[PDB]
Amino acid sequence: TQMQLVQSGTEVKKPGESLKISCKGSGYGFITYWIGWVRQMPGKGLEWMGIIYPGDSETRYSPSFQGQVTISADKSINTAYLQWSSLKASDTAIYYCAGGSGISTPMDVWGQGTTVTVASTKGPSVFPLAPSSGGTAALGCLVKDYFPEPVTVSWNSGALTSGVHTFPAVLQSSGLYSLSSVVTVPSSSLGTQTYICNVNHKPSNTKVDKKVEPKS
Amino acid sequence: NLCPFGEVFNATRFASVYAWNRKRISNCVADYSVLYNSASFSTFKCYGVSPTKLNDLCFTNVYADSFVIRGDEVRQIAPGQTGKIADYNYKLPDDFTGCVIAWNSNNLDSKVGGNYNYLYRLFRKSNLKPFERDISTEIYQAGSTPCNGVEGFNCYFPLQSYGFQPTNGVGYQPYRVVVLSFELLHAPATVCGPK
Amino acid sequence: DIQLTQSPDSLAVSLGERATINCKSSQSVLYSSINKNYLAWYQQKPGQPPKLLIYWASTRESGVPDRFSGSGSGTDFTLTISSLQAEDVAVYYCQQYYSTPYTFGQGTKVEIKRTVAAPSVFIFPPSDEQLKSGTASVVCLLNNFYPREAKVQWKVDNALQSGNSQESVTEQDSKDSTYSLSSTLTLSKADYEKHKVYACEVTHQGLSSPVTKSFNRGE
Amino acid sequence: QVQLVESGGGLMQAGGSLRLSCAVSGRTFSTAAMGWFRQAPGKEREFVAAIRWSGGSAYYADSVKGRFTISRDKAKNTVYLQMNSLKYEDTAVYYCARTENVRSLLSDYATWPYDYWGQGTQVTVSS
Ligand SMILES: *[C@@H]1O[C@H](CO)[C@@H](O)[C@H](O)[C@H]1NC(C)=O
Repeated sequence: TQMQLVQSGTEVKKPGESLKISCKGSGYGFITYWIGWVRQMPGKGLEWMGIIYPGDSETRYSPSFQGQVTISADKSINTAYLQWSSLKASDTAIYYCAGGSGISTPMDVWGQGTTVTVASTKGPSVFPLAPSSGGTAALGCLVKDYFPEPVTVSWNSGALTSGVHTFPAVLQSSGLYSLSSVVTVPSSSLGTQTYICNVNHKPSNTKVDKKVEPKS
Repeated sequence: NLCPFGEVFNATRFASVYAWNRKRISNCVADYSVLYNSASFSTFKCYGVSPTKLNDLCFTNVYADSFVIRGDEVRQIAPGQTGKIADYNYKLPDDFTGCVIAWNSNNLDSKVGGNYNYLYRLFRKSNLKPFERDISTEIYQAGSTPCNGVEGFNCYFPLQSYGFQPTNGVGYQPYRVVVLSFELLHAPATVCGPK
Repeated sequence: DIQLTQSPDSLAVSLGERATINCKSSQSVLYSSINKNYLAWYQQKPGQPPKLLIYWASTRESGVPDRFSGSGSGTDFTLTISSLQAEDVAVYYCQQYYSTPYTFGQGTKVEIKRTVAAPSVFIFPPSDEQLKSGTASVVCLLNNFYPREAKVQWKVDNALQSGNSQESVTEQDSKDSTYSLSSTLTLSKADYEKHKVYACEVTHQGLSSPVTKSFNRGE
Repeated sequence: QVQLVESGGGLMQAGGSLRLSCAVSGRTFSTAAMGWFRQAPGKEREFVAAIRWSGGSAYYADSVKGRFTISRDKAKNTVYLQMNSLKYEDTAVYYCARTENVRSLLSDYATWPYDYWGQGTQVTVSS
């Protein structure tokens, strides 16, 4: 292809800290390209933030960003930047850099996006959800009181995706997220076959190998 | 019948800004990739058209306006800009659908003695209309007294030289500017690309 | 100075029927110069960035099927997906690029209308582990169903609980185009030990008579 | 190469007149202005007059204003200095000078330097 946009990795930051995410232009004729920035907030629409022309660093902002964020461009490495003076919780979102070849042009090339999460951390409690039965019977994990998002789950180390639904996180009154994960299993499976669930939270660098089993 | 941008960009001598040179590109195919995939242009600002994409879309006419200005004034070649170059030499309209292509040309347009042969207008009773090309040397009446082609008190010659020296700062070095305007009429188009 | 409003917000369509999406702009986006409206259309499948489908209101981008086609006259634009398919499920945004600031619409979810399907309900008590912590969470699970609109209500001693539950719904399935649901009921260990019968009443379009699944405490 | 060639220098009883002729051969197209300079005996060579190629508006220097007349013939690539009412202070070597530098302000053609110079010619005012 003509042009591909690579973006800085995932950023876990504390409220108040400053942050400069990158967006580099892989390929030739970058010179014609104007790199825009777009904010998609958690489960929300696309907000256009601003565009820069790396050439003469001609920068335009959305009124909704003017005096919040700086869009810079080090044209000598085909790298457009976006930075924050001091990060709000609100500024938690995924940030796509998006090139057109020229201004008043549809954004015809997109970076996969940089995920920025501005929050102090807190590790998830992991409780099991034991089943009842006989035809089919189902069981799961409850991942409660963690912050910020996100969390990832797997079953028997990851060697059991045979019919497994893991739900969106929901922010409790507590101001910390909770999230359930469950798997459909044949009635008489419980009697022997182990069912462990493996839960990882990146911000708090905590895994959990939580065994699930029926009650008495 | 391949669009000769060759005898515009690589053209040996260029025009003075106020006397800018238009080339009517018609009945030819252009791989515009030729231009943008080349690393050696300072400023490839495109306004209201993807150049990456017009190598698979047919325009009636491509106009190529070529001239020389000092690098500082490159920014002023863009719609809505105002100043000396903007308003008295080469104006662009608000609904501009083309690109401004500029490269540093100290190497070509600068003498030790100073290349004074590149010029620019300084005064005018009004601002230029978009794509206007004024070359009159009317002795410009600033103050009250009417000038009868006589120069002096409140009466000035409207053009000046640039004086490009190799030792000049990068801003006061001469940049060569091509402006590719595209029009799409209701007449059968004649300037497409490959894809 | 421009601003956009799409409609509708949601659209459920049987595989291979048409699907239209309206996008209205408060200002005209026509380039007088070259009679073209400077309006575009983006698809975003979750986890991915946005994909460009259409530019100058009607022209298709490379890698975009025939069934996608845009029309529009000045202030009013439409995206039409004749013969909707599997992989067309996503959010759809229109964007103006007549002038900065570029502005998008609020988006349109497009999901596959399929055969009605009743939900497989399961209830889960709290863990002993959790109870000792202080809270007690009772989970109820509605697996594999269509359509979305399923009523879940909690009874505690055949008395409706209301304000202390929270639903979480999976998007349409990768395979069978169904949703699933986790309603979690949270309360203090204190208040959990007060009541004995915890139940989960489910009124879905699939199920003629409502379905209740429950446990008495200690089981 | 560009070459300037003065002529019409010689002898004149003060109050008479003398005409000077500077012929230019080279890139004529690029000529902005022509200027006359004189160096008197014992004195640094000072500005006399300049004329813009494209308009014939002249800038007479302060000590000749009302006596001399600079004029040019574009077809002949010649600039002329008419020297009416010659004073004794007019005894000097008169040098014609050419610049390719186009300057909006005319008065600049005293301050500013000239790229090409002629070998010059003697004017001697007598009795
Ligand atoms: C100008 O010439 C150079 C080398 O001779 C070439 O790289 C470039 O593509 C040429 N430009 C055009 C428009 O022909």
